[PDB]
Amino acid sequence: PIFLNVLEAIEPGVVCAGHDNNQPDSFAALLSSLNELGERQLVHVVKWAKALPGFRNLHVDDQMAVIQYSWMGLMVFAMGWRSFTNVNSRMLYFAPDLVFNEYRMHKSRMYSQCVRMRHLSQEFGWLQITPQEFLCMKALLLFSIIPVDGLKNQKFFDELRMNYIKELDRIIACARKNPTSCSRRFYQLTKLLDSVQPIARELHQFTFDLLIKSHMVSVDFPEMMAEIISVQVPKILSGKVKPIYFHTQ
Ligand SMILES: CC[C@H]1[C@@H](O)CC(=O)N1c1ccc(C#N)c(C(F)(F)F)c1
Repeated sequence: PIFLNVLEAIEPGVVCAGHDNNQPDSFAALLSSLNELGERQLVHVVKWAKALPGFRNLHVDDQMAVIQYSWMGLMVFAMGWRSFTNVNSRMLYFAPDLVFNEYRMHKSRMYSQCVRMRHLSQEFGWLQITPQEFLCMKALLLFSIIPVDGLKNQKFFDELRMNYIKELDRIIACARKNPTSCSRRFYQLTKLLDSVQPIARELHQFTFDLLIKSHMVSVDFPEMMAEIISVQVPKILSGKVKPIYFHTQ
C-alpha cells in the first residue's frame, strides 16, 4: 500500500483564512478573505505537489506550471470534500473560519458559482466516495490541465498521468468478482473528475474579472495570487492551456 501511504502522509492539514466573523458580511471583506485563503492554500498545494510520487520526473519549469494551472481545480475539489465531511455539503467550508451559508453565497456575488461547487460537494455523498478514492482523484487532478502546444518535456508528464490513472483504478470501491461493478465505478469517478473542470473555469473567469476591477471594489489580492491570475490564468481563458477530459464534452 505504498502509494496510498504516501498520499495520506502528505495530505495538507487545516488552513484558516483569517476572516473576521464578528463583522457584518460584505462583498469586499468576503472576497479579500477568499483571496488570502487562496494564497495560503497555494503555498500548501505547492508543498503537497512536490512531495507526490514521481513529481520530480517532470522538467523543472513544467513543475511550477502544472501546479499553477491546476491550483484552482485542486482547491475546489478539496473544498468540496471538506464541505462534505464537515457540514454534509449544506454549506461551503472554505476554511474553519470561512464557511459560506446561503447569505454569504449571495453577498459574495458568487451565488451561481457556489451552486456549482455545492453540487460537486453533494456528489461525494451521492456516490459514497471513499477517503482513498478522494486522495487518488485529487492527485490525478494535478495532471489534468496542460498547454495545447505541450510542456517542456511532455513525455514525462504523460507517463505520470498514466500511472496516476492506474493507481486510481487500483483502489476504486467495487466488487472485483463482478467486472460490471468496477466498470460502473470507474465511469462514475471519471465523470466526477471531468465535472471539476467547468467549475474551475467559472472560478478562473470570476477571479480574473475581479482582479481587473479590484481597485474599484476595494478587494485585496496577495502577491503570488495576483501573478498566477494575470500570467497563467489568461492562458487557460484564452484556450492556450486546456483541461484533459476523460469523456468528450
Ligand atoms: C482564488 C480566488 C478566490 C476569489 O477571488 C474567487 C474564488 O473563488 N477564490 C477562492 C479562494 C479560495 C478557495 C479555497 N479553498 C476557493 C475554492 F475553494 F473555491 F477553490 C476559491
